[PDB]
Amino acid sequence: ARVTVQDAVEKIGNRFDLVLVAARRARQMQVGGKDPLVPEENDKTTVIALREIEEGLINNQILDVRERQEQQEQEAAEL
Amino acid sequence: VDDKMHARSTGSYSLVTQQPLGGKAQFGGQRFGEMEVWALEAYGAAYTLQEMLTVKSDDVNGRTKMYKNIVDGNHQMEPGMPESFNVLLKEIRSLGINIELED
Amino acid sequence: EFDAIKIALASPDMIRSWSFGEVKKPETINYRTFKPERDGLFCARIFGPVKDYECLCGKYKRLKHRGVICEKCGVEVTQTKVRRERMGHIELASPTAHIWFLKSLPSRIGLLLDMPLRDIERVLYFESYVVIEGGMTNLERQQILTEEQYLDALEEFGDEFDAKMGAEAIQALLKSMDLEQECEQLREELNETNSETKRKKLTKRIKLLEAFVQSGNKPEWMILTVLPVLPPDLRPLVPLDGGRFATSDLNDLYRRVINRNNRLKRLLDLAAPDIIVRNEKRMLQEAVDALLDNGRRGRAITGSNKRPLKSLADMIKGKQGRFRQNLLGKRVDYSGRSVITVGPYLRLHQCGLPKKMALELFKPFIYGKLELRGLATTIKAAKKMVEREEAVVWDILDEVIREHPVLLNRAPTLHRLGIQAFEPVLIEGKAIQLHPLVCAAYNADFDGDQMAVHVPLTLEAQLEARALMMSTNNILSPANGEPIIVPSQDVVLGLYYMTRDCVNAKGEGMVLTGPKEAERLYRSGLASLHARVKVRITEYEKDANGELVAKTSLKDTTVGRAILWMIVPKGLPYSIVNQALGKKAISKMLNTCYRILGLKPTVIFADQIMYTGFAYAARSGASVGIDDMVIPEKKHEIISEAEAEVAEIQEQFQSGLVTAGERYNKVIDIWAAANDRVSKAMMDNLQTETVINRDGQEEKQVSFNSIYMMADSGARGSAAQIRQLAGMRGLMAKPDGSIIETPITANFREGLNVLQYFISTHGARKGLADTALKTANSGYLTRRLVDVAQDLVVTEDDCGTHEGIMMTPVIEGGDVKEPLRDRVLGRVTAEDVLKPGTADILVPRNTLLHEQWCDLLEENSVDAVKVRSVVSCDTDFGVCAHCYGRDLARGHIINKGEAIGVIAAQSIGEPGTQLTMRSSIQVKNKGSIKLSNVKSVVNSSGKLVITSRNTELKLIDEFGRTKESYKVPYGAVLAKGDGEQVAGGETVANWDPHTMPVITEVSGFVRFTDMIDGQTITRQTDELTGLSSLVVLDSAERTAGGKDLRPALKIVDAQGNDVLIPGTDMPAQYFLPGKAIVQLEDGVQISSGDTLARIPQITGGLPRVADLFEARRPKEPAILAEISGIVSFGKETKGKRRLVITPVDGSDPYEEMIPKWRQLNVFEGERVERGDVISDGPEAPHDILRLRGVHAVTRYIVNEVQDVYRLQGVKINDKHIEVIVRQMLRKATIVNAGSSDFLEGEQVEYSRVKIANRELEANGKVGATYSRDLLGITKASLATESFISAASFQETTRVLTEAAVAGKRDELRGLKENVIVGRLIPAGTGYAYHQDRMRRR
RNA sequence: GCAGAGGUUCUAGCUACACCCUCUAUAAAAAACUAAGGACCACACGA
DNA sequence: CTCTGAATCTCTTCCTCGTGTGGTCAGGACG
DNA sequence: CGTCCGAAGAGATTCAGAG
Ligand SMILES: NCc1c[nH]c2nc(N)[nH]c(=O)c12
Ligand SMILES: [Mg+2]
Repeated sequence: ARVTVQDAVEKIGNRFDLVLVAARRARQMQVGGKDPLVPEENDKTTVIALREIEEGLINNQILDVRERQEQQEQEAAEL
Repeated sequence: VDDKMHARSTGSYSLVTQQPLGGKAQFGGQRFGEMEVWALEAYGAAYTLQEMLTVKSDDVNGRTKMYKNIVDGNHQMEPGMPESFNVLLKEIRSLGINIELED
Repeated sequence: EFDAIKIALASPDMIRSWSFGEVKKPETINYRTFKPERDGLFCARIFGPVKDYECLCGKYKRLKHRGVICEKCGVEVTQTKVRRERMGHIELASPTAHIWFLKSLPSRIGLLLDMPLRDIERVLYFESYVVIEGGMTNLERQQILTEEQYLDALEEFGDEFDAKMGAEAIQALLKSMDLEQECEQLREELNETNSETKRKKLTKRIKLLEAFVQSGNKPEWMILTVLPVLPPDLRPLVPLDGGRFATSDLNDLYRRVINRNNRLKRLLDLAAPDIIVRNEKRMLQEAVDALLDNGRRGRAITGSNKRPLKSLADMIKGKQGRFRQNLLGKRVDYSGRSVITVGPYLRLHQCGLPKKMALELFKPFIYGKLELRGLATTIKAAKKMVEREEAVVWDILDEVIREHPVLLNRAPTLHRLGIQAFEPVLIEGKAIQLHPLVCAAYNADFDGDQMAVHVPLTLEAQLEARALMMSTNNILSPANGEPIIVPSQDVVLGLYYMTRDCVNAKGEGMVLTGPKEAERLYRSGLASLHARVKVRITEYEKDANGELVAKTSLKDTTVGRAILWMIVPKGLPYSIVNQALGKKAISKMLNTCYRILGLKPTVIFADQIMYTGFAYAARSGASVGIDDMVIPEKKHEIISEAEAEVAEIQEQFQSGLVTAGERYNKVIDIWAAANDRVSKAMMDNLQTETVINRDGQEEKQVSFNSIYMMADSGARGSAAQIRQLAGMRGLMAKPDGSIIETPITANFREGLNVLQYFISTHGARKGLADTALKTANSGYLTRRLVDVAQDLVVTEDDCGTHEGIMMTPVIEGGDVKEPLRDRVLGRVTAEDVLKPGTADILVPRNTLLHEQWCDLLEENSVDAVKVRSVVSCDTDFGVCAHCYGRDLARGHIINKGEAIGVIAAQSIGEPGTQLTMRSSIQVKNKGSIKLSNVKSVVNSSGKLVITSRNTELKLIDEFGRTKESYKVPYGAVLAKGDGEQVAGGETVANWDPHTMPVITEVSGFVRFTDMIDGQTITRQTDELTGLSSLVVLDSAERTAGGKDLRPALKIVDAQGNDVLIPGTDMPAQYFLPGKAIVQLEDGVQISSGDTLARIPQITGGLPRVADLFEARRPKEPAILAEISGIVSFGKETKGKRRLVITPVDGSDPYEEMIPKWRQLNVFEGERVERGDVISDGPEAPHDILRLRGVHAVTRYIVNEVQDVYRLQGVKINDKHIEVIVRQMLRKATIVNAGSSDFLEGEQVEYSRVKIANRELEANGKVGATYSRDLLGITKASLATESFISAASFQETTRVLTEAAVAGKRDELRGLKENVIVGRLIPAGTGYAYHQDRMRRR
């Protein structure tokens, strides 16, 4: 569990931006069927998203690339 | 502590559609007043402030929706427009001042 | 959805469009039927069905009938929300004026008609006739005519004379009025008019008329032909008070208005007598007046339990008013209150939450988790399971409580720290537990304090809470870069007991392997906590950036300090723990930990500190006892000596040697001295009293007395409280403010006498009442500061503005009140900071000053640093991120989008509770004395006497810094030369403040030019001098003939040839004011620089801060010279002392109507610069801004506010005041229109005029000239462009009327009206959304 | 309510945002679906 | 001699939340 | 059975005596 977000603010400088990027990843993790890249240590989706930012697995640019890749995958599914 | 302890998840609302009636006797929620609003305002809190203002206080659709979303397991907030603001609009319009939300 | 909110005056056709029906009948409903009346105030046909999807007849029900109006009911079936959605209107038989436009501060309808208001309410309330369209008659169309005069005019003139009464008469007048013709007429009149008061009135009228011209509004629309009626859900009148189902409210006012309208209609139909018709029209007009605004009429409709009936405007405005009542603050779901409990076992990030409270707060989350688990097949089953409270429900609660942060809010949220999120932990007790360290941050106690607990719901909300709201994030207070989680009461005492030294204790002199061995010895009890031992300490040094270098050394420290060293992380040095570790010490320790290590190590360190402190305080067994209190043995002797002295003074008073006032002063002085001696003796017998045998001779050591431990450690209670406890309480002032002659000589340990207790209770009750009004005024000031500074967010990373305020340590001469290190910390430099050594750039042009940079400046002793300020940045509707500097709470440059304005408003407002509502130049240490702006001429003795009154004596030490700075007045004797080292403790200047000597330019004899003894200013014997003196008489003092001649002291040779003042052809003549003592007679020589004549000679609390922020004009503002020039008297104080100031290059002389009584600080013939003080008094901030730059007034107001705060011991960074200043001067008056669209006689936002100036500069057009205008926080908030934001602050009526008349359109974009709208605010996490929305345009 | 009609239940339950099922003239076989009227004023107390 | 600054006369606010107690109109016949 | 019957601070408002 992340009780301190200081490492995540190092990864995203704005800190307020860190809430927004984490929210998009967390929404993808909960409402969408998206696997948590970070291992889940009995953690809620919001904490997993913060952990992913601290890991560097997820960043605002990385989330955008993954969303674009999903859009391309949808076109492949359309065939 | 028995008298002073109080809480509500959902409960009866007033005519102004402020969902918490207020007070312990009625099943009412604590007033998130101007000082509290400025406190969250000084913080970077915007999403929490928006949620508390709209979906937790006065939204005929949002309060019903949010409940369905939470019981569905997803925490998505529909902003909508506070009912108290529509009350203000209709009251000022009744006073004789044309107040309207132009696009 | 919508992009902008538009407000404008509504037309009658527009009202008809909103309405779905006309309310003909007054009674709202038939109570027995509980059914809306067909034409009643509540009508199903007019507004909507009372029961959703049910017709009044009931023929049409639910679906398949939805949307279809059954003829018999007459009501369309629709959702019941349509009741509040659909509005109605009431036809008015007589058009009736809108009171808001009728009665206001500038009287909109009166201003349009150029008519006095009194005439307006006379004609509206049918007291006289306005003669509209006089025509061939002598009377003009706008005049007002008396009733009997109206009849006389009827006799004189018939069809041509058409005087009329009532609101419809005023409506006809406005219809006859033409906007554009009167606009050009007003412009021509303004061009012709040369009276600035008449010009001001004409400008007001032309602004109003132009507002009507541009906006789609008609003057006749002000009179309401049709009056809209509120929807019925909004005024339900459904209280169901035990079947009564009735209450007195706005519905009664609507009933009264409808009744009056029906009576007037039937009277008109019946052709009632004209007097009765006009009386009925008066009644209807008064009813509508009270309905729109009760109390504007001056008579309040009453009958609701004999209390004033609330009007629609009253619901609209004030704390009772909905915008303050609900829109600004909305009650929230998922919220609860309970009393507070300590529970130290909790970590800092987490808190204690009652099991039962959590089940109610997280009930929807519990229902969802149960459904996902499948334990509850349906949501109704889940509801039943929660009521059952089975073990499964409690396990589900644990899962939801695990990572959903809960906001904890103190009842008065003065600062952002008041609401901090925490990770909830289930507890058996029914009381919320708050982690002890953060209790100080909340300013809350455990005296039954109650915290509201709210549960954020969304993933955005939870992430926002964990990222920012959580207590671990807010280590440092936003106001000052200091830890706000500083340990407060018990842990500090425990550490102080731990981190203490004893001369002799068991285990002393031992050698210990490490802190672990120290802990093991202490638990074994072989060595006490506070015995000194020689133990090695392995301290890691962060000298290598990011690398820890281990150093192990033997250090002579106490066992307790060794034990605490385990708690400290590796990075911190061991020197910090080696001290006593009181409260300031532990605060510095936490600050150093945050600065050197990361925030997470700091959080762990703070939690470990709290745990260790509590444990070792409990093990310590600190206890307060009567024997613990020490009463000095010298106290009774000192009191007896003081009483003997008092008796001696009483004998002197009886002998008549000393007056009553002097005797009272002497008694106060001797009692104060006795109190000080008692306090000193008590300290001597308390702080070091213990004498302990030390392996040999007994050795005095710092005393371990528990009360002294509490006082010295700073845990709770200062030395003053202890002095009141064990020493004599001392002089207690009676409630007015005067000190009682007899103090309280009895300490709290001894029994207090009844009279002593009464005297004490005087001040106690005074303090309690003053604290209550402190809280009230602090709340008001905080609200005003928030409202004025709400619309401030960081919008640009770097403006690049080279301009900035000059930052220097403030020195009053006694000491350096504010070191430069604290003031410029976390502030980005305005320019490159060169070394005192020339051409050596120590600090670059734009660099944020962290601790390293501030220390580096200190080593090179850079006394003055010019730094960026929020006023300096050129961003419009925003502030430069670099200009604001450090966040002051997260220890780095402010992040983009954070709302600094609300932060600063809360930071300033919060200490207001603590704030109390109610010569010889001594040099401290050797240094170079420096004089600036000094005009001094050596006297006969050669000592320097200075004509300039703006000169200051700032001493510069060897490092180049200004150690001390002093001020010397007109004609101030200077003992020591300028620019040379002066020994510490000597008197640099020795002027007499009472006298005002005037120096002599040229050595010679005086001559009587207009100073002739015979006319006036005759010689008056001076007993003290022993020589008669030709004192100059003041204008009232002298005769009329003396007033005409202005004295001028000519200096001549022995023969009589006039000796000219150096550098000027005119002879040296000194213009002597009244009461100036001219000791030397005619033909008496005066040496150069000698005195030719001698002229004999504020709130400190929250009201002072309120005055400073309001920029209120002082009672006797100090006059400042508009431009550099020569001074002279236009008048001999005739009516008003007239002063001419004309420059040599500037032909136009500034003219001032100086009051006669006010002393003239400037010499009458003196030549002064711009902004120089002319009359002694408090400087007016408006004048300061007009004369000096914005930077200078900023420094002035910041210095004054800080000095008020510095007195109370609370520290606030200057940027917090600076942003409030920037909001205060947001509005800027335009000096000249130039090529700009704005008229020169207008006031617009400085941001908008700046943008217009940039636009005009970009192309080939003349730039606009603007004068910065200081506005009070109340005025600045009221004058904001966002009319919703202004209406939120205060005075909703005037703001709404001004917006409606001008047709103002708020484009949202303000931090507050977004709160009212409820959408995303442009705060930190909403700034991205707002900028994306703006670019989507 | 596939449209019309009826509906187990777990108040009431084709709209409140609603939703689903079976059936062919009218009710009866079945599980999954969802939040309620509170106005004003005084007194007192607690922060 | 017609407007000075000055005296005067209304207008608006005067924390911020709890918790308990209470008391309450319009407007009665009337065909 | 509807149905009518203080305090304080500040901005207008005079107003006015004076250059
Ligand atoms: N609200 C619809 C309704 C009433 N009764 C019901 N019975 C069942 N089985 N299903 C339903 O959907 C309904
Ligand atoms: Mg308390």
